[PDB]
Amino acid sequence: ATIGRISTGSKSLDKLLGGGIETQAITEVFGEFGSGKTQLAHTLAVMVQLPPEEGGLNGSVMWIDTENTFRPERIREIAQNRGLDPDEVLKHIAYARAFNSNHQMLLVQQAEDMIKELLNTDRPVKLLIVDSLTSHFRSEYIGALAERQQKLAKHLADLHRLANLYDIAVFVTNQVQANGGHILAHSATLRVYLRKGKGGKRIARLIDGEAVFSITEKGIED
Ligand SMILES: Oc1cc2ccccc2cc1O
Repeated sequence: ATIGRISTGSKSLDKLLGGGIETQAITEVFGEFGSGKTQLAHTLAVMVQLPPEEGGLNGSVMWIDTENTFRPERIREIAQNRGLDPDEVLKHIAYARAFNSNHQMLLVQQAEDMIKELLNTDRPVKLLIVDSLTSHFRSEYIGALAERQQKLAKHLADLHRLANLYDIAVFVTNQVQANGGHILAHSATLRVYLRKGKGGKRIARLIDGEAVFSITEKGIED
């Protein structure tokens, strides 16, 4: 398949990304608590449902939530301010809460079944969100870094396999602050560092210029 791109909602961030986040790729956004990673996830879950002329892929979404941070009412707001019907947008987001890191890993295998079911339809899965990818692994494997890295490596390999095999954009969030961070090392296809700037602006930079955007009723925008 050709590489599809999903607009983030911000022209600035899209330019930094070469058009948007890519299918057949894992995009990892990392930054401190409150930097806007989950807002970007919510915005992408709407944008992907637009037609390509508007920066989407007419796609369905699957969302694995590890921190109870998915907000359907926020999806509704972004959808209504992106000219989409909010009910239709929510009907095309499959949502699961991961109870722990092992359940999170099983959910990726379960996601493959729905991906296959929708593959030949007019609304194939085009976006798989894992928010937060690392939170359960970090809490469960305190003092056991080597084992944590083994499990994360398999989890990321599973996500890679889905991105490439089914032409999906995988978007994962990772909280990194004071003294923290192996990030995801070199595993993601693309690492985006997100941070707060003056006056509530958000700033993004590729790791391995800078885009600037705001959180608004449209999700994010310039
Ligand atoms: O109904 C489902 C929703 C999911 C969401 C995320 C990952 C896997 C899922 C599997 C489902 O059957």
